[PDB]
Amino acid sequence: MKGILGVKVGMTRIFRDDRAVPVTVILAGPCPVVQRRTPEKDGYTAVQLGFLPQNPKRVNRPLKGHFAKAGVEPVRILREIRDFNPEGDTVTVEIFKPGERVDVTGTSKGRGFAGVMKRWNFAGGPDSHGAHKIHRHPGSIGNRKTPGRVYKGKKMAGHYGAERVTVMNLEVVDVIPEENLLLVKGAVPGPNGGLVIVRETKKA
Amino acid sequence: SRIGRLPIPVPKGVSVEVAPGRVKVKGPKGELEVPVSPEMRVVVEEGVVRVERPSDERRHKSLHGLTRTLIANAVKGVSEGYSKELLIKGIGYRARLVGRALELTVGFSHPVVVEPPEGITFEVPEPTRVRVSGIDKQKVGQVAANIRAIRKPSAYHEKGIYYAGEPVRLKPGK
Amino acid sequence: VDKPPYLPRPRPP
Amino acid sequence: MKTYVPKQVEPRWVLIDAEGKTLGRLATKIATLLRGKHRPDWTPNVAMGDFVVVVNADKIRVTGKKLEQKIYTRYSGYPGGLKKIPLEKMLATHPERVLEHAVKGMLPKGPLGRRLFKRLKVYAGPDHPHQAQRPEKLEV
Amino acid sequence: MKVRASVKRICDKCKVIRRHGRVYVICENPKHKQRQG
RNA sequence: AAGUCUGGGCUAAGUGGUAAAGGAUGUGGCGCCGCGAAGACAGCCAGCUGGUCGAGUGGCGCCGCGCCGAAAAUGAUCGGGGCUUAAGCCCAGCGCCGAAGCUGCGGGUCUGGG
RNA sequence: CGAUGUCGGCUCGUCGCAUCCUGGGGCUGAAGAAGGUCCCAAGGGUUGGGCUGUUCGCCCAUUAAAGCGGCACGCGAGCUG
RNA sequence: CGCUGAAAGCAUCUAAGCGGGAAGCCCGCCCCAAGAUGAGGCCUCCCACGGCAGCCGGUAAGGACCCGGGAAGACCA
Ligand SMILES: [Mg+2]
Ligand SMILES: [Mg+2]
Ligand SMILES: [Mg+2]
Ligand SMILES: [Mg+2]
Ligand SMILES: [Mg+2]
Ligand SMILES: [Mg+2]
Ligand SMILES: [Mg+2]
Ligand SMILES: [Mg+2]
Ligand SMILES: [Mg+2]
Ligand SMILES: [Mg+2]
Ligand SMILES: [Mg+2]
Ligand SMILES: [Mg+2]
Ligand SMILES: [Mg+2]
Ligand SMILES: [Mg+2]
Ligand SMILES: [Mg+2]
Ligand SMILES: [Mg+2]
Ligand SMILES: [Mg+2]
Ligand SMILES: [Mg+2]
Ligand SMILES: [Mg+2]
Ligand SMILES: [Mg+2]
Ligand SMILES: [Mg+2]
Ligand SMILES: [Mg+2]
Ligand SMILES: [Mg+2]
Ligand SMILES: [Mg+2]
Ligand SMILES: [Mg+2]
Ligand SMILES: [Mg+2]
Ligand SMILES: [Mg+2]
Ligand SMILES: [Mg+2]
Ligand SMILES: [Mg+2]
Ligand SMILES: [Mg+2]
Ligand SMILES: [Mg+2]
Ligand SMILES: [Mg+2]
Ligand SMILES: [Mg+2]
Ligand SMILES: [Mg+2]
Ligand SMILES: [Mg+2]
Ligand SMILES: [Mg+2]
Ligand SMILES: [Mg+2]
Ligand SMILES: [Mg+2]
Ligand SMILES: [Mg+2]
Ligand SMILES: [Mg+2]
Ligand SMILES: [Mg+2]
Ligand SMILES: [Mg+2]
Ligand SMILES: [Mg+2]
Ligand SMILES: [Mg+2]
Ligand SMILES: [Mg+2]
Ligand SMILES: [Mg+2]
Ligand SMILES: [Mg+2]
Ligand SMILES: [Mg+2]
Ligand SMILES: [Mg+2]
Ligand SMILES: [Mg+2]
Ligand SMILES: [Mg+2]
Ligand SMILES: [Mg+2]
Ligand SMILES: [Mg+2]
Ligand SMILES: [Mg+2]
Ligand SMILES: [Mg+2]
Ligand SMILES: [Mg+2]
Ligand SMILES: [Mg+2]
Ligand SMILES: [Mg+2]
Ligand SMILES: [Mg+2]
Ligand SMILES: [Mg+2]
Ligand SMILES: [Mg+2]
Ligand SMILES: [Mg+2]
Ligand SMILES: [Mg+2]
Ligand SMILES: [Mg+2]
Ligand SMILES: [Mg+2]
Ligand SMILES: [Mg+2]
Ligand SMILES: [Mg+2]
Ligand SMILES: [Mg+2]
Ligand SMILES: [Mg+2]
Ligand SMILES: [Mg+2]
Ligand SMILES: [Mg+2]
Ligand SMILES: [Mg+2]
Ligand SMILES: [Mg+2]
Ligand SMILES: [Mg+2]
Ligand SMILES: [Mg+2]
Ligand SMILES: [Mg+2]
Ligand SMILES: [Mg+2]
Ligand SMILES: [Mg+2]
Ligand SMILES: [Mg+2]
Ligand SMILES: [Mg+2]
Ligand SMILES: [Mg+2]
Ligand SMILES: [Mg+2]
Ligand SMILES: [Mg+2]
Ligand SMILES: [Mg+2]
Ligand SMILES: [Mg+2]
Ligand SMILES: [Mg+2]
Ligand SMILES: [Mg+2]
Ligand SMILES: [Mg+2]
Ligand SMILES: [Mg+2]
Ligand SMILES: [Mg+2]
Ligand SMILES: [Mg+2]
Ligand SMILES: [Mg+2]
Ligand SMILES: [Mg+2]
Ligand SMILES: [Mg+2]
Ligand SMILES: [Mg+2]
Ligand SMILES: [Mg+2]
Ligand SMILES: [Mg+2]
Ligand SMILES: [Mg+2]
Ligand SMILES: [Mg+2]
Ligand SMILES: [Mg+2]
Ligand SMILES: [Mg+2]
Ligand SMILES: [Mg+2]
Ligand SMILES: [Mg+2]
Ligand SMILES: [Mg+2]
Ligand SMILES: [Mg+2]
Ligand SMILES: [Mg+2]
Ligand SMILES: [Mg+2]
Ligand SMILES: [Mg+2]
Ligand SMILES: [Mg+2]
Ligand SMILES: [Mg+2]
Ligand SMILES: [Mg+2]
Ligand SMILES: [Mg+2]
Ligand SMILES: [Mg+2]
Ligand SMILES: [Mg+2]
Ligand SMILES: [Mg+2]
Ligand SMILES: [Mg+2]
Ligand SMILES: [Mg+2]
Ligand SMILES: [Mg+2]
Ligand SMILES: [Mg+2]
Ligand SMILES: [Mg+2]
Ligand SMILES: [Mg+2]
Ligand SMILES: [Zn+2]
Repeated sequence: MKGILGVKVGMTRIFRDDRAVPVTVILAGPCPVVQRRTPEKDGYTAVQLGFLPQNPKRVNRPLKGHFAKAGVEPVRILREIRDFNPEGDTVTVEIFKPGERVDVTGTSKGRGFAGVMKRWNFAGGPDSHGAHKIHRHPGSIGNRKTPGRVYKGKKMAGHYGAERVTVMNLEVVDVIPEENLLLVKGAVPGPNGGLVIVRETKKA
Repeated sequence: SRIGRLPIPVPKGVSVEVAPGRVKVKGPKGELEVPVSPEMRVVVEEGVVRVERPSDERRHKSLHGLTRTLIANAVKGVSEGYSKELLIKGIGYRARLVGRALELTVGFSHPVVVEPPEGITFEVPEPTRVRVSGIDKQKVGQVAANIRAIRKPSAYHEKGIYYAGEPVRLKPGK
Repeated sequence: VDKPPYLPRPRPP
Repeated sequence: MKTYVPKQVEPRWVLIDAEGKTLGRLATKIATLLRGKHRPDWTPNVAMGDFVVVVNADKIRVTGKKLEQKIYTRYSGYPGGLKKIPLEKMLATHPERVLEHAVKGMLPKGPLGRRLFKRLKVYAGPDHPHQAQRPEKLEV
Repeated sequence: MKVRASVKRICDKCKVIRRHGRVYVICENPKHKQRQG
């Protein structure tokens, strides 16, 4: 397993073999390791990565201690990669070569209080023929006296998005190490400026 | 009308050691342990092994015959050794050896390669006879069946992988 | 399946 | 004369090797120990029973075909949320749960009964972490 | 395989065996193979 | 709350802890014939007989307990845990527990007799 | 009966399995291919139209298939009417 | 569907034991999750205050309030 932190920067298409290929561009490097989780000390294996330099004027003392024991400049984001342990003190985009397949994790766009149609793709109600103030309503939510209740997990309106999403097996179209840039084919969760994680794919 | 009480000839010079719930049989072709009911008693006589039971109730009778044959099979294994022979019938159908490995060319789009497990040896005389040989009788029996499964005898044609001495009973085509 | 109703379908007071 | 009621005493810690013991038959005794019904000054409305440490819970033994046939069950609240787990698998994955469930089912229901179950300390393997309280070995 | 509540011998070569709590009838003739159920 | 009580037996299905015709080398106990140290059933070598094997074998019926037959709709369960020479079932015992029944003690009221 | 709103549709499911399809089998009067028949299996799937208020049913064009039932003949303080 | 194999000299997938075998079952994938009161773990920071497991009082590391906002959002967060 191998991974990196990054920010989603935006989308384009490039040309490759007379084909237009949609890409999301990701700024991944550089991520210094700030702690290593060990089976003797932590009970599992991981690497804590830091990402994006931070004004020390904004970093409190308990945080300052953590960084210093690693001898690492103050960083804005800390995040772990599981079962990944790089030889170096620093992880960069170069761990990925074009052609590799990756898993990208981000925070989906937030739709706030979402209707039952937007959220769960319900059909809603009819728009004419007598429909009475139920054009976007969900219909029945149950049976009658048996069971006399509503199931746990009943799809209902409520918040939607702004939640952890991972899309898997994305082609790495190119990587531009001199700009800490990764070019991933297709769509990646979340807004531009969003923090994302790039891991080596789990598919075969 | 009995098997367990029938004594077991032991060739020179294979040794039969006895332990609680197991007997170890060594011989000129290897060793083999035989798990045995602690209810049964194995007996080391001269040039002979006997198994004795402790009652004439049903479960004990059943174990008795089994225990004697189990040890008898072990004795023969380390001395004479065991084998089973497979005939290959069918026009395109042949087998060959690739190292220790057995390669069946038996009608699929591909060939099938069988790996011999521990204690089992493969042989290819003609391209149409295969000898599975080992000191463990249930193991030789198994692997043999395994090989045969790859392409069981057809029901309509004298074609496929056959046991030596298994009859070719077929059904007619329309 | 087409059984007869048992309630008259409500009139206003 | 009114019936003697005990002031709080130091509860006894106790150790039991479960190796080769019959799940339900050991459970019965563990429960009794927990309730303190072996103590002549037993009182039904307080915790005055013993603390019971058990080792070798993975080596609990059971009769019949229960390894394959005994089924532990969990409902989650969701549709189709009944999970079934056989004895065999429970031992392979959470062996202490086997004894724990058995003893738990034999304690009273309610606030005291739940407190009593908390005084059960079950472990797979021969060792336990409670040398500090120096539990007394019990032959049951 | 035939599956019935009445498993019987069909020919002199049929054989009522019982394996794994189930009465089967096996035989040289494949048609005669039966499981009780 | 009171027996992990005592003695003999059956059951291996968790039967016990949901059902029928009917089906079965399940298991235990009775009984009945048939064949057989003049060599029987099985195995193997010939043509229902023959040869070496050296013991038993093969069918019928009754009894106990189990097996299948046995599919239905929210989450399962013998009340639960859990129980297998029993914590199941049959027979025979000894002891205990157990109600506002019975006893002991105290009291009330009515009725009857002093 | 000092009220348990009643068919069909729509919406939203969920469960059963006597399984329509897909998966695994045995028998076949199974040559192959394709079927028949029984067994295991409820994970998923199970189309769009014409007619009728219809459920149902016939019909058109497809499909791997166009399954049958329970949930107050599921669901009117959700809609229709 | 077999291997080995008695009871039952044969036979038998089974009574001891061992293989193969489903879109189904358990794990694996994605998400939630220590109120998991059985409240887990690791890194780092503060520290031994003044007055008669309690109390009042000022503090430490830190937090909140307020404010500019926000592909976060009904308010809250
Ligand atoms: Mg590790
Ligand atoms: Mg680990
Ligand atoms: Mg590793
Ligand atoms: Mg994150
Ligand atoms: Mg809207
Ligand atoms: Mg919308
Ligand atoms: Mg959506
Ligand atoms: Mg619609
Ligand atoms: Mg619409
Ligand atoms: Mg619509
Ligand atoms: Mg519509
Ligand atoms: Mg209207
Ligand atoms: Mg209106
Ligand atoms: Mg409107
Ligand atoms: Mg609605
Ligand atoms: Mg209704
Ligand atoms: Mg209810
Ligand atoms: Mg959110
Ligand atoms: Mg992830
Ligand atoms: Mg691909
Ligand atoms: Mg692809
Ligand atoms: Mg004999
Ligand atoms: Mg003997
Ligand atoms: Mg074979
Ligand atoms: Mg009204
Ligand atoms: Mg026991
Ligand atoms: Mg015990
Ligand atoms: Mg005790
Ligand atoms: Mg035991
Ligand atoms: Mg068992
Ligand atoms: Mg539900
Ligand atoms: Mg579910
Ligand atoms: Mg179910
Ligand atoms: Mg579940
Ligand atoms: Mg109660
Ligand atoms: Mg019949
Ligand atoms: Mg007949
Ligand atoms: Mg089986
Ligand atoms: Mg046969
Ligand atoms: Mg007793
Ligand atoms: Mg059964
Ligand atoms: Mg039961
Ligand atoms: Mg039952
Ligand atoms: Mg009957
Ligand atoms: Mg009988
Ligand atoms: Mg009998
Ligand atoms: Mg003869
Ligand atoms: Mg049954
Ligand atoms: Mg059922
Ligand atoms: Mg079923
Ligand atoms: Mg129901
Ligand atoms: Mg009771
Ligand atoms: Mg008894
Ligand atoms: Mg009275
Ligand atoms: Mg009185
Ligand atoms: Mg009176
Ligand atoms: Mg008077
Ligand atoms: Mg009425
Ligand atoms: Mg009323
Ligand atoms: Mg009313
Ligand atoms: Mg009303
Ligand atoms: Mg319509
Ligand atoms: Mg459904
Ligand atoms: Mg079925
Ligand atoms: Mg049917
Ligand atoms: Mg199929
Ligand atoms: Mg199918
Ligand atoms: Mg088929
Ligand atoms: Mg075919
Ligand atoms: Mg044909
Ligand atoms: Mg044909
Ligand atoms: Mg057919
Ligand atoms: Mg039929
Ligand atoms: Mg078929
Ligand atoms: Mg299904
Ligand atoms: Mg289901
Ligand atoms: Mg369904
Ligand atoms: Mg349609
Ligand atoms: Mg028209
Ligand atoms: Mg229409
Ligand atoms: Mg119609
Ligand atoms: Mg009809
Ligand atoms: Mg009609
Ligand atoms: Mg017509
Ligand atoms: Mg088809
Ligand atoms: Mg249609
Ligand atoms: Mg139909
Ligand atoms: Mg339906
Ligand atoms: Mg339905
Ligand atoms: Mg009805
Ligand atoms: Mg219905
Ligand atoms: Mg309906
Ligand atoms: Mg209705
Ligand atoms: Mg319906
Ligand atoms: Mg309603
Ligand atoms: Mg209405
Ligand atoms: Mg309506
Ligand atoms: Mg209502
Ligand atoms: Mg066979
Ligand atoms: Mg054999
Ligand atoms: Mg044999
Ligand atoms: Mg034999
Ligand atoms: Mg077995
Ligand atoms: Mg058995
Ligand atoms: Mg197996
Ligand atoms: Mg095989
Ligand atoms: Mg699939
Ligand atoms: Mg998480
Ligand atoms: Mg916590
Ligand atoms: Mg957490
Ligand atoms: Mg605590
Ligand atoms: Mg809990
Ligand atoms: Mg914590
Ligand atoms: Mg930990
Ligand atoms: Mg200080
Ligand atoms: Mg002071
Ligand atoms: Mg203060
Ligand atoms: Mg603000
Ligand atoms: Mg937002
Ligand atoms: Mg705001
Ligand atoms: Mg605020
Ligand atoms: Zn037959």
